[PDB]
Amino acid sequence: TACPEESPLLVGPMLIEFNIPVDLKLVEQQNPKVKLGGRYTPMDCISPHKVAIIIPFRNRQEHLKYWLYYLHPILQRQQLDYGIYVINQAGESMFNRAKLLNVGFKEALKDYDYNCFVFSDVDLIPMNDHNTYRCFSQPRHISVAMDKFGFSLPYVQYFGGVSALSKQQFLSINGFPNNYWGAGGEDDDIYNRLAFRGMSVSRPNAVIGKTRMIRHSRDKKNEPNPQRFDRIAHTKETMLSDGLNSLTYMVLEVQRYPLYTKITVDIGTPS
Amino acid sequence: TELTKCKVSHAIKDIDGYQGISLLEWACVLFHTSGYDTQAVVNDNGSTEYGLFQISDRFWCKSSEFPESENICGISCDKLLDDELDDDIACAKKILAIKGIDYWKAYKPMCSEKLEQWRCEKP
Ligand SMILES: O=c1ccn([C@@H]2O[C@H](COP(=O)(O)OP(=O)(O)O)[C@@H](O)[C@H]2O)c(=O)[nH]1
Ligand SMILES: CC(=O)N[C@@H]1[C@@H](O)[C@H](O)[C@@H](CO)O[C@H]1O
Ligand SMILES: [Ca+2]
Ligand SMILES: [Mn+2]
Repeated sequence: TACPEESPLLVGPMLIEFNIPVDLKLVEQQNPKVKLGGRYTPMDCISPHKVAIIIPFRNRQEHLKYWLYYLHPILQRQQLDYGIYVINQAGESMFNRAKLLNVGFKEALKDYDYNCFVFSDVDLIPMNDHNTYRCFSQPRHISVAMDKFGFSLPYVQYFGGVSALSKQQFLSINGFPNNYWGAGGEDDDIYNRLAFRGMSVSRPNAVIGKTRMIRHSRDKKNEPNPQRFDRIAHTKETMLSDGLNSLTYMVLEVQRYPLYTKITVDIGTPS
Repeated sequence: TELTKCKVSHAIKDIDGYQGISLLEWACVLFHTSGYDTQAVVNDNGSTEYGLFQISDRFWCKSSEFPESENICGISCDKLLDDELDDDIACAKKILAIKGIDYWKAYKPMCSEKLEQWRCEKP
């Protein structure tokens, strides 16, 4: 009565385009099984993958629409017991991707006992459904072959875009840093943390992991972070003082839409 | 223009081995520094860094913000925003000769290991 190791519904390579406008109402109609808040649990078998998908966010509604359009049918085909969480950063301080991802972990766990967390940027859509959005023996890097980088890993130490850590693996590294404000570095620090814990990085192959990115302009308030290179050099030490243990935030609003949950939070300002 | 590893490796051929930095190391450095973007413009603190090598107008090139900047490279920062890397390379050399590879903050943390991946196996 437990779901097969590999889903029988998978189709493989998929045509991913971003030209036709999306209507969430249609998406909802097309996805009956998805309950309020963007929750789904397969009815046939029992899935061992209780997955919370966290998406850092601020003013990317159009991208979210495409993400929802493509991911929902895929996530169901992957036979996952999942929930969609869009962590919205209130205000206008420098965007803090990693902190928002931390919030998603905490907040999600209040809704259900997830044992797996997939952290994904709002503009990346997987091209092959064999690229399962779940957890593995080791931290999983999912967006391994982005068009942005010629369908290849930008650098072997890359852990950005879309990645997943089991609950244990996440607590294992004290979650993610909260001190990275502005663009760049946070993902390398997270990568550093995995190493400083004997954990390695699991990855599908460059073809099963092809990923499309919705091209956009550099968002306001997300300029490269000046001190990102100094920070990634002291992860072994800072990871002890910067993480879940030090995370603080104020939830301003929780919104439950039929296709996803949007939690708007005040994460403070750069120290 | 957003070049590729190979395109960059070939373009900066003349800087190879200068100050003991290989092309592999540079390919690594430039990717992290500007993502191989010849038109990159970033505001590190109160100054602005230009182009592929992200040369700063604080002391190296001359812009409008820093009129009396040292402009040690003797060049307008705007010449570091085109696709002719010969003058960006010459300026990079001066920086290597005066400050060293450490001007490029990405070198130590991201390019001290696994350099072979940065090699362009193109003829
Ligand atoms: O103003 C912003 C900046 C970032 N993001 C989120 O953070 C991710 C990473 O940002 P971006 O795509 O700008 O980073 P890049 O991959 O292009 O370095 C985006 O996909 C979004 O999910 C967002 O919602 N609003
Ligand atoms: C320290 C730093 O800037 N690292 C960035 C990383 O944050 C980013 O995800 C990746 C892909 O764009 O490129 C690296 O250079
Ligand atoms: Ca030039
Ligand atoms: Mn993006």
